[PDB]
Amino acid sequence: MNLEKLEVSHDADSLCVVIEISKHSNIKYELDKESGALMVDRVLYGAQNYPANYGFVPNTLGSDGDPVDALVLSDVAFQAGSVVKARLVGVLNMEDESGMDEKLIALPIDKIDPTHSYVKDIDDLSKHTLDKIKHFFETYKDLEPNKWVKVKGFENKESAIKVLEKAIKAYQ
Amino acid sequence: MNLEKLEVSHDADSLCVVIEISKHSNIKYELDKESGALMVDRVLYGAQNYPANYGFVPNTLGSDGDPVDALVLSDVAFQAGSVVKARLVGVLNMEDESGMDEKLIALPIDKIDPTHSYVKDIDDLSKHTLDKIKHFFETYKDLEPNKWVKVKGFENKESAIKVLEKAIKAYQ
Amino acid sequence: MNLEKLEVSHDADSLCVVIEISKHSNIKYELDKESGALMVDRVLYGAQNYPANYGFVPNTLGSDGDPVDALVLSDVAFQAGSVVKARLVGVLNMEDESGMDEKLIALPIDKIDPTHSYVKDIDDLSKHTLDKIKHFFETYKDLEPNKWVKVKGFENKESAIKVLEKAIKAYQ
Amino acid sequence: MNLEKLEVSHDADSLCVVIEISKHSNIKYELDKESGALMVDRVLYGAQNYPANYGFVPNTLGSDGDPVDALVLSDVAFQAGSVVKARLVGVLNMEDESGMDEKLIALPIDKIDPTHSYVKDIDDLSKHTLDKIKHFFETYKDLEPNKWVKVKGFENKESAIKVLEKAIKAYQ
Amino acid sequence: MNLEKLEVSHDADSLCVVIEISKHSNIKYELDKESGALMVDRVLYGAQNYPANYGFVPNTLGSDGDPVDALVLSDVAFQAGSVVKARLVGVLNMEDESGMDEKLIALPIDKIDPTHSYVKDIDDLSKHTLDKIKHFFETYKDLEPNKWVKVKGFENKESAIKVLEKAIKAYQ
Amino acid sequence: MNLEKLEVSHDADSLCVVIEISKHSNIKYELDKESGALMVDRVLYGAQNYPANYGFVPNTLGSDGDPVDALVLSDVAFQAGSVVKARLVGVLNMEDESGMDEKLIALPIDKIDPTHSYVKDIDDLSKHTLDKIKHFFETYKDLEPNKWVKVKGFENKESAIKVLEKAIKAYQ
Repeated sequence: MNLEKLEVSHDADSLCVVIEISKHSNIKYELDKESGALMVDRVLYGAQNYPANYGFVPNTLGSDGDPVDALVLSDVAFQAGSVVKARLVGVLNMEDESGMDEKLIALPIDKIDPTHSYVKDIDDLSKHTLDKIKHFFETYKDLEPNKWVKVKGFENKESAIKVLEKAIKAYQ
Repeated sequence: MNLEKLEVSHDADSLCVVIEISKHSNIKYELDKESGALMVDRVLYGAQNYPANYGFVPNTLGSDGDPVDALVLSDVAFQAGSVVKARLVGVLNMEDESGMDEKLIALPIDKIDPTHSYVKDIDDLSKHTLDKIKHFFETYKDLEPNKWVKVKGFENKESAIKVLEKAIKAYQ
Repeated sequence: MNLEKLEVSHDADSLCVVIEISKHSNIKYELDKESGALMVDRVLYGAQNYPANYGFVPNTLGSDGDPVDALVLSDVAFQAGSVVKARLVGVLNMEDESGMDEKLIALPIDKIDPTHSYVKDIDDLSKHTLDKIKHFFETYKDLEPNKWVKVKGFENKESAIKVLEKAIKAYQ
Repeated sequence: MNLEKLEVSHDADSLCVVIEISKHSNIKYELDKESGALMVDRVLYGAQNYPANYGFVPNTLGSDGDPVDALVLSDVAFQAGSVVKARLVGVLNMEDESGMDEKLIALPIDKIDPTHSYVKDIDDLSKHTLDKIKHFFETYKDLEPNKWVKVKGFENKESAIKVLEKAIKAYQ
Repeated sequence: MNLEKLEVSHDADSLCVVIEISKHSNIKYELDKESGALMVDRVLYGAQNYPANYGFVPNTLGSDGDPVDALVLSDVAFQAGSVVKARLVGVLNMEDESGMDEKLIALPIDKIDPTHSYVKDIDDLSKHTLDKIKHFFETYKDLEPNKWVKVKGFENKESAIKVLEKAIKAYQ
Repeated sequence: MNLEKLEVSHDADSLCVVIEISKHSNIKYELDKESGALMVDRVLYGAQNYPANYGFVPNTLGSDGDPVDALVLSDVAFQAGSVVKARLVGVLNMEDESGMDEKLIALPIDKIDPTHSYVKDIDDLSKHTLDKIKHFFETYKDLEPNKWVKVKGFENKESAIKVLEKAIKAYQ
């Protein structure tokens, strides 16, 4: 694709998110800005698999040299490489070997899939949900040499929203 | 099915193993001796999935009130409920909330699938392989309340063989 | 002594390690660069004692503001303050209240003590050996207020080697 | 020796205690009633060592099928096998894998060693003292398969005294 | 009073329960069968207080030499000494220094107080409720010398019902 | 109220203490500096209640970002929000999830209530008294998720005094 010519939406409730990892995939792909090609970045060393679609937000820069990463919780898996509009429902803050790499939590626009419209904010997520996600991120790199992750916890939409604009200006 | 009328093989290189979990399945089934029906025992609380087919050996009793559990490493997934002939290549010893529940390591008879005939003993497994399996077992129950697991390590076929007979007499 | 005028060896199989804690000692000494004097850093609050000689590598800087710490497994205890040539056989990765402080695993040069020449790499260590050390590190600070330790696990020589050079350049 | 022909003292302030583990020893010996020979019972799996002399009281039966165990806090280590007169200053209650195995807390008769005469009752023990002992018991068997310990806490002399007579009648 | 001339009801849903401790009281009274007078049995050594009315069931004998103890969860406190008709909703099983002393869980007859009619069985109790009660019993005697309590957990009405008849026949 | 215009006394034997929790109350209130209003901070999850009036010392800063907390043992309960002059008789040191939060032990000026004038220092408190308070603090948060407390023990007036000035300069 061509991120350059892609209408980007930065509305908390209409967020343009490029997917890189489809839910349940243990293969971590990674789009390369120039080619626009998916780069197989790494296979999960352990017997695990992403708890939800994972991607990143176009035209944003956060404390990690890369745009702010994001999750789009849903019952389906969006083909790695596809694009989807989501809404910020919260965010999972954590630090790892590089430093602070927060992870915005989100769902697709109801227009796309109203299955979980009711989840208006982070507290609207089952406990189990939050646990599996947290535990995942704090264990999906145990077997990776020279690589760790310390998961702080989740936060509400407002916080996320903040994290958002924060990285947005940090972009240009 | 009817475990009662099933020819059981206890030859280390011809071991009759009833499967209960097909590779990659995050659903832990569990056959009930009387009904002969698969009982959904539990779904992985975490974003994980078995690293290889898991089942148990017929007519054997080990330190856990259940027949000795077993893994049948293979590139394919055997339909939960099916039966397969394997051969002991080792065993992963560990203890959990209940106590000592060793897990035999095995592959299907070459006649069935010669893909990995060359793996004559535990040392013939890729490091990664052993790591993924070990790590799995020592984290697949983190989120389960009142439930832990301490994985000791692996052992050679000989050790396994022992564990086997040990539980075999312990049966009748 | 005078670390400044000490021939340092950074060959994985000829590593110059300054000892600070002799095996079995519950007294954690700590050399001070300027004075070159052993500083009693702290006495084990618990009823324990180091599983092997503990020291550090001269002229190296790791993620802890201090040179990469190291262990020199042997049957004898080297006088705290002495220097010894070891060889990297692995490394124990872990994180604590400060962050990531890996611990190189090593033995003295066979020329010095050929007792355990055969241990060419981490896997050549008795399970028990690895357990006592791991457990030790993950419990030797329970009683210490505002201080914790999360032991990840061990790794092979190669990994260690890497960890080494990594901190070596990080030095100058 | 011959426990049978040994004048036993059951006075709280003149208690006959047979030692089986000298302070700092990581070797847990265990006298056999008939032979009267020290039986090496087990070596500490971890990098620890007893915080004080450990023994048991002759001709007493507690809830563990064995005479009530006891500690004899002192600055020295009494040769495993030796006998010593102590006085009850308290007791450390706890339960483990078998059940309830309380541990009397005591010191030798001042006549023998007046170093700590002032410690008339449990409260007279430094905090650190009590912590190290408690911690010890609740971690000296972590690495032991199928074996745990839950340490409740300590109690005053009166309590201990009770525990004593209780197991004393429970003897004959 | 005169337990002897008191119409006793042993219907699971019309259980005659003599109160000895009113909810929130830290004073444990204890009726004496002959005098029919409340015996102050003991004051809570700790800064606690009963989570609900406590008493016992007339003309019943359980494994403790005393009638089966019982709780009558309600928003009010019944004057120690008074009698009340409850209904078994479950039971909290536990063991202590003496042995097995189960504690029936119950509420008063709706006719008396319909506030919690809807709680038809143990599961109908708020988590918090069950926690505070469990925790209470497993900590209300920490400071009591030579006295402990191991709380197993709760069970459904059916279980309780059983425990009931069990101790009822065990009476005469 | 208005802490700002309140004559504060920092004399060990004339200590100005703002009460926030009246003895026996299970409701932990918490004055807010600006509003001067009692903030209901939290209700005891367990079946407990404070062993004595709890409050804090005005214009003081300790290692917890809050003024140094304090207890005013007395037979009566002072209306949460009221102010009272006490005298340091000791202090209970302890650490929790946050860190070191010592708790000054004190009584009201004899002029106010001479009932316990005789208690000149920590040793003058009944054992029971000290046990119930210690045990309380080390169990009043068991049921609280992500929250623990490690009670070291008590100390004499002198110690307390120290702790006082310490936090006093730490204020301005």
